[PDB]
Amino acid sequence: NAMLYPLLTKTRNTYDLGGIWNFKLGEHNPNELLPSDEVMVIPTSFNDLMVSKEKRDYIGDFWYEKVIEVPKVSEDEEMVLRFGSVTHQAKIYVDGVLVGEHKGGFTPFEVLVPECKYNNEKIKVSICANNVLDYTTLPVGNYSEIIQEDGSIKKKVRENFDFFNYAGVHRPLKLMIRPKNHIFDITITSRLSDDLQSADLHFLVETNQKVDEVRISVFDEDNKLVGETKDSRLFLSDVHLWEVLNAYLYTARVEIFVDNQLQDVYEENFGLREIEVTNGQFLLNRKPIYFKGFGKHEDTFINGRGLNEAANLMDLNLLKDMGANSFRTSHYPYSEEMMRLADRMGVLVIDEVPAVGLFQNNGTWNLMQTKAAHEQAIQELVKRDKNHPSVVMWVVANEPASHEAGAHDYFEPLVKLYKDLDPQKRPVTLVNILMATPDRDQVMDLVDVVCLNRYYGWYVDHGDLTNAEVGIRKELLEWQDKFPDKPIIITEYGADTLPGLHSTWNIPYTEEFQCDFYEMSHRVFDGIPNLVGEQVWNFADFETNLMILRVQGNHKGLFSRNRQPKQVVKEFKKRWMTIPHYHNKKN
Amino acid sequence: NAMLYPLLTKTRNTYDLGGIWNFKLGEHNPNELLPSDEVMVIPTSFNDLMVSKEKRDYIGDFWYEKVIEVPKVSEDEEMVLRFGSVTHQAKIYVDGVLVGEHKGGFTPFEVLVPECKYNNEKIKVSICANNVLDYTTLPVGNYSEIIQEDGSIKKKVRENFDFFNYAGVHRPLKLMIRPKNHIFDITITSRLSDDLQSADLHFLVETNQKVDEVRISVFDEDNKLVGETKDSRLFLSDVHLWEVLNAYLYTARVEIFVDNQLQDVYEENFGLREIEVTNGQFLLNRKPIYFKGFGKHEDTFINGRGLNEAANLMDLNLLKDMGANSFRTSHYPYSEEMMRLADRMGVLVIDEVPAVGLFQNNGTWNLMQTKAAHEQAIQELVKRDKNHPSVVMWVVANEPASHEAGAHDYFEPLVKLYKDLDPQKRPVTLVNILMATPDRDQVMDLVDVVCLNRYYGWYVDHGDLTNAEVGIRKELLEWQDKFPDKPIIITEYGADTLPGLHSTWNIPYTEEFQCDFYEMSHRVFDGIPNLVGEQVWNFADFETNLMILRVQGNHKGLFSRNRQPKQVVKEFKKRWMTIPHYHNKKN
Ligand SMILES: [Mg+2]
Ligand SMILES: [Mg+2]
Ligand SMILES: [Mg+2]
Ligand SMILES: [Mg+2]
Repeated sequence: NAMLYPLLTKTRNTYDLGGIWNFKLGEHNPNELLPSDEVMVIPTSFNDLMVSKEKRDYIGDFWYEKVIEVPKVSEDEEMVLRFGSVTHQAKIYVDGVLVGEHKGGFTPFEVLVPECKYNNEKIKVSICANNVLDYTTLPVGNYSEIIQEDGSIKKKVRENFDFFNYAGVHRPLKLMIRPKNHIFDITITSRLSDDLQSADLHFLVETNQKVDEVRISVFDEDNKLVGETKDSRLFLSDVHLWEVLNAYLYTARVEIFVDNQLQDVYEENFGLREIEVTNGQFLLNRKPIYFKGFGKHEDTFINGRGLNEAANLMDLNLLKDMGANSFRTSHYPYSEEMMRLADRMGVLVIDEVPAVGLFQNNGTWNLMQTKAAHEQAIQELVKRDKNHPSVVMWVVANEPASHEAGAHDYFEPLVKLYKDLDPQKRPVTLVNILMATPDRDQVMDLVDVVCLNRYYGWYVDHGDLTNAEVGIRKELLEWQDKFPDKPIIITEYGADTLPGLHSTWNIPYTEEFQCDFYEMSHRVFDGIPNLVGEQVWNFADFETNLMILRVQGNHKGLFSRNRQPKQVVKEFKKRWMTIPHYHNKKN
Repeated sequence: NAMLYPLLTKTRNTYDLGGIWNFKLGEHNPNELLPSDEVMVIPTSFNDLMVSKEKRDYIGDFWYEKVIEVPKVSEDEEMVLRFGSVTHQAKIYVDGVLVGEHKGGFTPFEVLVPECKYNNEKIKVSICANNVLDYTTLPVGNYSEIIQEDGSIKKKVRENFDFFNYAGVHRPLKLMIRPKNHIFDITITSRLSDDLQSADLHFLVETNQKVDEVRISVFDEDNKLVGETKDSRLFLSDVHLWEVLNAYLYTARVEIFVDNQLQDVYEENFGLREIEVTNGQFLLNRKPIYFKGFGKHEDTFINGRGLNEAANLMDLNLLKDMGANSFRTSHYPYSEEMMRLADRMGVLVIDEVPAVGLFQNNGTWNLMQTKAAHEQAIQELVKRDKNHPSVVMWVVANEPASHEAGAHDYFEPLVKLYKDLDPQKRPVTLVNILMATPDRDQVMDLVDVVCLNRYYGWYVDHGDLTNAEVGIRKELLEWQDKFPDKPIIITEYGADTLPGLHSTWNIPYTEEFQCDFYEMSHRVFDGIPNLVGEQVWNFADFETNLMILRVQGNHKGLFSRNRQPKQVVKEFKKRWMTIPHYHNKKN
């Protein structure tokens, strides 16, 4: 498939197809030439590039089209289109001919270009993207159609989630020339010695056709050979562990040979680190970890949900400076670029599928037709990210109706799928909503870590921190009592805060209240032995749809959308730099 | 004169003439009836009540007029109009007849209503206010006239000071019925015993005609008689001192008798407290005091420079809560209501005449014709405020050209005037500008306390706190060395800060930089033994005129103009509540 990150090797010619494409919101015949009347950038969200609300709110098919000159392709090579993602659905066309299709707006997929065109001068690539969401998609949307009484159908998507339905081609599109017989997947696992000084490496290299020899060379951060094998197994000594905010990455250069000549070559990075959840603790390299960080969003001005590597590094640098150590890919898999960056910077990542909105506005599980999309999402995510040492936990869903009948039957095989697919068998969790109190919830028994989204003082007991403190402490103790050996992580807690709003009277929406809210929250958290992590909502302000509770988007960010700090940022840096990354609160 | 605060006694009927007056910007004949086409409130600034810039920027004569019904006036009584102030100049008319005049917009004055009208049904009061400032007025303005080539003269005042030229009747106007033979002044002094348990009280009661007996009764805060005398002197035991943020006020009920019957009665409050400047220290009740507080302004939205008692109490409550203890009446005498409030709340007050702008945009002292206005300002201020225990120091000028030739000759008799008029002989100071470095300044030898307005890091070394810290420390040590026994007080230091502006890179105008600026400043201040006080500029944002350095007024306030706090307020409360009111930094 297309799990492997696009690389430039001697056997793989990878070209970027980013830039300006002919664009159109509406119907189009791919047998016809899309004019240049409207253009659009790849990669980016198209929404904030539209000046009018009408075109910004567009729902349905929208087209990208461009004539691309064909490079040299040899006899033993094939040519594929590798999409980082297309949001949400896509049909791919080459010279008007349907050639590929994908559903899900946050996972990569590749599409084969017909071999009969490899000697043509040019090919026309048409991308039929679609941003419709319903009860069969992840994330879940409320779809509806209304006739404008002009004879036309106007589509509308009422989001079942708290973020703007940004759409377009958000991630790099690559034109890849690769051998027909190539490496399509590489799985790297390791068993650390008792003294943590040695490691037993296992490699699973998958090819689409037979090969005579699989040679694997391992290089350290000084690019020095530390091991080589033809048997896909290798013992290492004097190893250097991948540590929190102190990353060490090895490189596995995988070469396949046929008839004593190079067939294909690929390089996959990996890190040596151990993960275990036991006795109400989260262990990294056999030491108790305290999560400090953020729930994030792929969201910036202009680009919307589009990839911005500079934004990734800026955010992660701010994360490091504050004394934080982790973040969650809420509420969808982020770019591969972000994951690889997290690997390099030693940042812990809670990896998450777009399973948000599984909640009817009871009887949620008699209406959700998301099973197929949910299974694919888990399969794609694990296959894409399993080699990332930064990935330390999987999320099966964010705030589903886990208190309703049918919830357990829905999630039991999905939790199992994570365990079966992941070669590291990392802990999986479910991000719990406030309606599902310990007594009502019927799904948390399936997961390894209890993740809670709680807003005592904002949603419940609004502006009443006194009564809020009692409520949050009361429920946290209930969770600890119901699951005595499961670690607890707060994955969302915050208060909307507009920059410039001030008061001496602890007023919600002001910068002072955000400080007060978090100060109260932390006082409670520190008294719960099983609470091993705190991730705020959100890192930065982000765009949402139109509703009365949203004051031009979500303002629960510690930073503004332009990455400028709010008053509370200074307070978090004090706390997070006092609490070490390795912090045992069992003592 | 009109030094005594208007009171309601059995011999004094005091009526408030506040409310709606017929108003007109421009020429008017007081022999004629001003129509009600335009109206204006007393008391308030008229400026922000004008919707257009033209009328708001008006310079010249503007009129208030109202027909007022005459109350009962007996044979031995007279009727006067008592203005808290009129800004800046005023001519008062009764039935079209000129009857009083005053120059100076921040001091009280009374005007006698002609006795031939006491039996009339009504009288017409006309107030010809004027807001022109020049080189003969305090504060100093740059006056100019330009012909609009329509045949008319347009006047313009270019302020020589950093605050908006708000004008109008800013303070209560009273209609006072009093005996012809009345008490027109009361001076209260006291000598504290060596054990601070007793006090020798001296009273100087002034009447305009002869009286047979002056009886003075003294009551404590429980309204209990603690002493009485006919000889204007009284010894007190078990006295209760007036303390910083712990005020104790006594009341002197003064009665004058003629032929064994009551002629007039008035009550004047006073406090028992001792002040002395010696050995680089400011002593209150013989203990080293550390000033913590603000340079302020009589400034609020809507009312402008108009009296707002609620605003006074709100500000003083904020002052008390932060751990502060003092403020300065920059740059003009404030309302009597504010002074009396400060007496009640135990807040230290640095009292200041409108001597701001004595600086040519060298040769300042060959152009300033302010001597007469300056002498009157000192006379009026001392006579009005000498009995206030809150008043602990006088200011002779704010940022004058004290480095130019002629400065010493100008200020020497003015400093002397303070010492001669004030029965308590309180310390007097001069607020020094940054251009007048210790080597250049030729006036600070005259004063008892060195007051400095310094902006290292904002005006000099803008956004360079590193080089700013060196500069401020260097000069402060020079001042301490040039005047080894004079206490130093920072009367202005701050940075413009717009609410909502944020950055991680110590950027000027942001809320973070304001914190950084003050943090650096305090580090320096704490290393200077002779520095006995810190007063920030400003307490709150305030209105100024139009110039490129002013982003809609002055934003150096710790609070916004609506009295909402900025980020730095929290930092000041921490520091000011750690440093006691009585704090000796000689140790
Ligand atoms: Mg909460
Ligand atoms: Mg703790
Ligand atoms: Mg300074
Ligand atoms: Mg100190």
